Parts: sequence; C-alpha cells; structure tokens
Amino acid sequence: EVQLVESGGGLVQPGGSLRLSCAASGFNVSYYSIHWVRQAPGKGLEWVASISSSSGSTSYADSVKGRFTISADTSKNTAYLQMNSLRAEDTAVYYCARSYWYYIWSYSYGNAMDYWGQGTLV
Amino acid sequence: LVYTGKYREDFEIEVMNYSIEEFREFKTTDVESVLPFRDSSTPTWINITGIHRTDVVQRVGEFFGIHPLVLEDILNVHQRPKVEFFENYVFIVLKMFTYDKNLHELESEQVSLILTKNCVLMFQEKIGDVFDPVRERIRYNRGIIRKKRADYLLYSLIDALVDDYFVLLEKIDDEIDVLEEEVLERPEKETVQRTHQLKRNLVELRKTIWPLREVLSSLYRDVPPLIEKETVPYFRDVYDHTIQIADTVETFRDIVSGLLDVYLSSVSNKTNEVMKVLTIIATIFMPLTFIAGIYGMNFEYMPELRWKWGYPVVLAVMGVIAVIMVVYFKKKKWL
Amino acid sequence: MEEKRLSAKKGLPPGTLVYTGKYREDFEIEVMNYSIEEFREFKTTDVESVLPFRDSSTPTWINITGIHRTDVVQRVGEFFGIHPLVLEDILNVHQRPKVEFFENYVFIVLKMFTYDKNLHELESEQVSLILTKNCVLMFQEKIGDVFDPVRERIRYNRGIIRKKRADYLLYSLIDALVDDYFVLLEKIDDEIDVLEEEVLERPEKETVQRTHQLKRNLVELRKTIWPLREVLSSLYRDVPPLIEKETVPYFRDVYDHTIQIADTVETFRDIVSGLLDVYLSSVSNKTNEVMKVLTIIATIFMPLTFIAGIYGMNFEYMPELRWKWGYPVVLAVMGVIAVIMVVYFKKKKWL
Amino acid sequence: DIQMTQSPSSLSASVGDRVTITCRASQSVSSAVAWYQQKPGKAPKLLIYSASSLYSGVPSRFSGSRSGTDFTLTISSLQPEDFATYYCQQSSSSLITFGQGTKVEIK
Ligand SMILES: [Mg+2]
Ligand SMILES: [Mg+2]
Repeated sequence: EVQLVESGGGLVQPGGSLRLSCAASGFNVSYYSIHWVRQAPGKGLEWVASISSSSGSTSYADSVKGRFTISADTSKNTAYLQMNSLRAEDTAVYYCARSYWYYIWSYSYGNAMDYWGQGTLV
Repeated sequence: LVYTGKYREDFEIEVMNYSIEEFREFKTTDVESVLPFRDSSTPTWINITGIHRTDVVQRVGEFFGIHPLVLEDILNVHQRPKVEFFENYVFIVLKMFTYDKNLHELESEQVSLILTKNCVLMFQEKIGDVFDPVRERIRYNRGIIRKKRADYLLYSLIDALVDDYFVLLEKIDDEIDVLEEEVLERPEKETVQRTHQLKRNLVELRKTIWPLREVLSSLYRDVPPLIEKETVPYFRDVYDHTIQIADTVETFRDIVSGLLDVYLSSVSNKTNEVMKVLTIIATIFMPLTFIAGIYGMNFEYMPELRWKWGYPVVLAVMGVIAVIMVVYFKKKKWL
Repeated sequence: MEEKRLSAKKGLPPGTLVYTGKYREDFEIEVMNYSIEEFREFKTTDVESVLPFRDSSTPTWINITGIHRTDVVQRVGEFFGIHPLVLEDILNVHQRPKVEFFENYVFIVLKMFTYDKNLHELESEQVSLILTKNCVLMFQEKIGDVFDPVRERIRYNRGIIRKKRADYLLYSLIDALVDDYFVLLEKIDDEIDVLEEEVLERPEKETVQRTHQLKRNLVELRKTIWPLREVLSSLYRDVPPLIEKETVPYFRDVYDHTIQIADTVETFRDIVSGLLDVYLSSVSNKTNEVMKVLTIIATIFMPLTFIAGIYGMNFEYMPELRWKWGYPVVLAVMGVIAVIMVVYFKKKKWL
Repeated sequence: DIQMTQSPSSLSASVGDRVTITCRASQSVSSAVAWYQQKPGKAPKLLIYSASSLYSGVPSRFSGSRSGTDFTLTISSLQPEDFATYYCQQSSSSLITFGQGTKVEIK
C-alpha cells in the first residue's frame, strides 16, 4: 500500500529553473522526513536535499546550498523542490526518499532511508 | 591572592561590542584599552587568555565591582564547576574538555564567565577553544544574535561548549567501540591498561558533567532578574542537551565495567594453568635427569657391563615412566 | 525494659558521673535568645549567668561546648530538672544515637563525624540535645560543630526560623546534622574513588590496610545512621507534646533525607567489598607475571638438561655413539625442540 | 563536513562466496551508517542501518560490522540476484554524505 511518487522531471534547457513535485500515498509527508538524492549516470549517489515539514526545520546539501529551495505541505501530501542556476553537471536521476530517525546512543541519533522512488531525470 | 595556572605561554585581551548596526573589533594587549567599553551601556564581550598575568586580571576583576571571592574562584582551577548567583551579577565556571589520539586521557581547561549588568567576561587558561562559530555567525550578521541581549551570547557560549562535549563524547564512543572489539578479538595486557585509563577518564568526565545538569536546572528554575525572561526557555534547551550528555556517560561507564570485572576474577584461574605447566614437566622430566645421573655412573666397576642390551632397557624404563607420569595427569583436565 | 536508674559501676563512688571521652581542652557557653524583634548573643564561661534563661518566653539556645567539666553539666541538669540518668547519658560518649521522651523534655543523642585526607581517620563526636519548655540545651565535646548555618539564619533573619518556637530550632539542628552527613558521604565517595584507583594500579600492603580501614569506617557509619533513621521516625511519628503539630511535617522531610543516606551507605559497602576482591586479583596478576618466567626457562632447560644427561652415559658397547659427526644432528634436535617450546609459549603469551 | 571513502572500487566473485566491502571514515562518525544495494534501473534498497542492525525483510544471510571508526559490509554467500552495486552512507549530522559505490561482478 505504502509507496512514494515523484514528478516534475523532464528535459531542461541550460540556465533555466524547474520545480520537482513529490507525491505520497499510504503515508503522510508531515510525520516523516523526506530526502532528495541525486545519482549521476554510473557515478556515486549524492543526497541533495532534506525536509521535515512537521518540525519546520529545513537543511540543504553543502554543494547545493543556496541553489535549491525545498519545502512540503500536508494539504495535498506534496513536496516541492525548486531549482535555479542549473548546469550540465546536474544531468542525473533525482530520487524521493522517506527517512525515519533511529536511536543508537542517548547523544547522537542516526538516520536511514528505507523507501525510495524511481526518480526523474534532471 | 594566589596563582596556580598550569600554563604561562601567552596572554591576550580581546573586546567585542556588537549592535544592530555596527560591530567593534580591537586587537591589543594593554589592559587599559578595555576601560571605556565597560562604561558603555551596550552589551559587551571580553576575552582574556592567560591566567599567568595575575596583575591585569586582578585589576580587571576588581575594576568591574566584582567580589574578591569570584576572583579567587577564577584563579582556582581544581574544583568542580558550579554557578554563583548574586543580586546584581552571575558567575559561572566550566571545565571545557578536549581529547586526542596516541594517548588516552582527558584534557581539561578551565573557562570562566561573568555576566554583570550588560557585560560578559570570559577567561581561558590556554590558547585554543571552539567558541568561534558564534563569532563568525554574529560577525556576518547571521542569526538573531545582534538583536538580542548579552544573555543570548552567554547561553550561545554554553551551548557551543556542550556541543564540544558532544564531539568529545563521539570520540570516546569510538574509543569504547575499538577497545571492546579488540578485547573480544584478543584480550591482552595493552587493551587492559587501555581499559584502566578509559575507566579513569569516564569517571572524570562523569565528575565534570554531573554538576552541569544541576547548574542548567538552577539557571532554568531560579531565573534571576538579571537575565531577561525572553531567553528563559532557551537555557532549558541546553539543559536538555546536558541531560542527554549525562545519560550517555553513564552508559559508557557501565560498558567499561563489563569490560573490566570478567577480566579480574579469572586471573587466579590463569595461575592454575601456570601451575600445571610448571608441574607436569617437573613431574616427568625431573626424575629422568636423576635417572640420567645414575645409569651414567662412574664407579671403578660397571654393573651395567654385566647387563645385556642395557641401554634399550634404561631407555624403555625412562619412556614408560614418562608415559605413566603423563597419563597420571589429564584424567581430570590438567591440560 | 522495666524501670531506669543510675548504673552502679565498680571502682567508682555511688552516683558518680564521669565523662567518657578523650577531649579535655575547651569549654564555653554560647546563648542565643532570639525573637521576632531582635536577638541576643551571649558567649561566656560563668554557668550561673545562663541558668535564669529557663523561664524565658522567647526561644533560647544554650550551647555548652566541652562536657569534660562534669560540674557544669550537673548544675545545668539540677536547675533544669533533668533526670540524673539523662545526665549520665549526656556524659557517656560510647553510645549510638537515640531519643527519649519525658514529661517535661525531649532528649536526643546524635553523632557528628569528621573525615580528612592525609590522615585516614573517621572521628566521631557526640552532641546531646534537650528540648525543654521554651529552650534548647545542647552539649558538645570540642570547639567546632556543624550548626553554623543555623546560627547565621538566626542572626540574619534569613529564612523563617525566628517566627517559630524552639521546635523549629531543634528541627534546624537535626537538619544541619543530616546535611553534613551528606557532605561526609560525598567525601567518603571521593576517598573510595581514590582508593579503588590505587588498588587497581598500585597493590601494596598500605592499600589493603587502607581498604580495611575504610570498611571499618563504613561499618561504624552503618551503626550510626541506622539509629538515626530510628530517632527521626520516632520524632515525626510519636509526636510528643513538646513537638508542635505544626512542626511535624518538616521532620518528615528530614526522615526522607536520612533514608537516602542509609541507601548510599549500603551501596558504599558493596563497592568497598568489591574493592578488596579487586586487590587480590591484582596481586595474583603480579605473581603470574613473575611465575611466567619461572615456567619458561624451567620448561625448556629441564627437557634438555637430562638429554645431555641421557647422553652423559658412560659405556663402551653401543657403537653409534662414535659415528662420524660434527655434532649437527643432536644440536639440531635440541634447537628444534627449544623453538617448539618457544612457539608453544607464544600462544597465550608468557613474558 | 564528513566524507566517507569505500574500498575496493569494485569486486568480482562467483555465487557461494563471502565478500567484504570496507568503508573508511576520514572524520569520526558515532555509529550512524547505512548500506544500500542498487540493481540496474531500480530504486536503492536499504539493507543494514547502524552497521549492525538489519532491515526487516532482507535476507538473513546479510550482516554488517563496525571496527573502530571503519565499517564492514560482509556477505557469507553471494546470489545471482545479489551481484549489484553497494553504497555506504553516514548520517552523523544533518549533512549526510554517501560513498563511492562498489560494483559486484561475476567471476
Ligand atoms: Mg640435573
Ligand atoms: Mg656423563
């Protein structure tokens, strides 16, 4: 039943701006954390963005900090990821991920990404 | 007063006057330079590094109208951290901790802070701290530090210190992980001494952190009128952080106890092993030596000459004695 | 239990009261007569000056430091109507804490403790409290007590001590005693930490003697705080007429305090017991190391010193003895046997 | 800013073989790492988080371990469906960095 949806992808002209849309089903965006991870063709994966709507705090990747803007809302169970100042090195596959926190010690709490999506080309 | 600082390498005086419009920077070493900023009504931050220069720090302490007791507490280094409350000012002492590889022991440096009216004083014993992130945050107008008062800076310094505690806790967590893995793989003397020093360091860390949660609870509940109410919940947050820190220390200590006791009570068993190794060889081989001294006799007459095939006989006797002496044992696990 | 009367001790005249301590240096009488308006501090040595304060309406605190002068204690008891057996209990020092309820006064015996570093001696001192009418008599041994905070509170109107009568003063005295029992337990915890460290890393005769001294000190502490829980329980549960019903809840809290102390002491005992065991293990470890070398050589040369002996045979019959060699074979055999012992000892290393 | 190196670049083995992939952390990370597999043209699958706790539903033959600051993902026996790309991730703080990615190859 639970699954994660992605949208907003497609061919991009250099120098433009585009917004990726992430839909959900079987679960709510508010309760959990939602991450966006980029994988280059044949290269290593890179976590590009994070969002946790319920708390409201938002964090971005260092290599992208300032380039992208990520947010979400439970009104339509949606996550928006707007991107500007794009370049050719961003030609990759972008994935939505549902992440939950977990406990290893009383001072540092870990994180893990259990559910992913098919992603879209960016 | 008295002087008991460990280090005398360097001394430095720094000032920081922040505002919603402009910030003041001034690098110098003269004690007099900080006199005007004391009279300023705007909140100010003062940094003094080096407790060896007793004259200047004493002059500063008695120039701000601070009681000599706070001054001698600043000079005092070997005491548990604890916060002082007063009708006008507050005084706080902490033992900032740092850790390094190639040698396993905690490194404690005393850091003292004073909040009086609209002035914050902070004294470091040794060069090197982790108080810069708030410095470049306020310098580049990041955050909302400029808008708020000096209590913001005070608990920002406190939360930076407990973040350094978090970092040191993760380093020690690596220490327990590697020590436990090595002990499970191969329990030896060096890992056992590492366990000793880790246990001592954990005890010291406990002794330093346990007062910290009580201090933060005191600054939470007491809420003296000097500190504005708008920053009351924020201190609680740091308290929560300290709670976490305290908790993990306890767990770590428990772990090292489990890494110690099982190694101790079994040492006597080890002796038994040594016993047996020193016994069976003494059981089997010592008579043989005696035998080697008898049939190698050197009398005028040789009774062995009359004997036929005497050496097969004596070698067989020694061998069967060895066999019966080694099967005398191991019947109830001496090997 | 039956009736109570003065004990008859061999070697003494009948009815003789004797101080059974070892401190005979100090004597003073400090009187604090306080009220809601103003206080009166009066330190002296004459004993007739303090006696008229028996009938004072305001609360009175009469602290006699130095009970080696039995005449002062006897005079105070004679004027205040204190039974002679109570006076003997005051003077007698080797006594666990206790409480006795009489018609006109409440008598309490408690112990202060002093523990110091660089001289590991736990020293016990006795304080006797007598709540009578509207005053609190107190008897000590030597200069130096634990009730300075109460004195400061009375002098400075700090807290709400002044409003109440002598019952709150008594509550404050036992409260200060329990608080400094707490600080004593903290000092003992620090000493336990230091001693266990030294035991774990430096095993000697002195450290096991120190551990035994700490064990005996903890035993004495148990023997002291158990009657302390008893006296506080009797205080808030028997509720004698001298103690006001308004005061009783405060004592309750002190009782809780006392319980905590007991628990800590119990815990301490367990720890110190473990400490002793650790020492034994450590000592054993040392011996093993030494014996280890004794094994190695004795497990290598003994297998060989007889082989030489087994070829130290004297004879002329067997001819293979005189077969052309540069002695390579037997030397190689002894060498490979020696390295066999070496490699066998490398596993479970013995150095 | 904590990075995360992985070794080897790629590995080759046949079915029924034990394989170890190591993950080195230049900076200290407490225990928060995760191991992922990536079949071609498919979403990544979570296998082991915390370096010693296995996800629900993954094959029981999987396992992981943590030695000092370094991490190890080991497999007792490969499978025909198991030859894939493996990925190492750390999540000490809000800034999280992935690994190089090791490719499992058939002999
Ligand atoms: Mg011999
Ligand atoms: Mg011979």
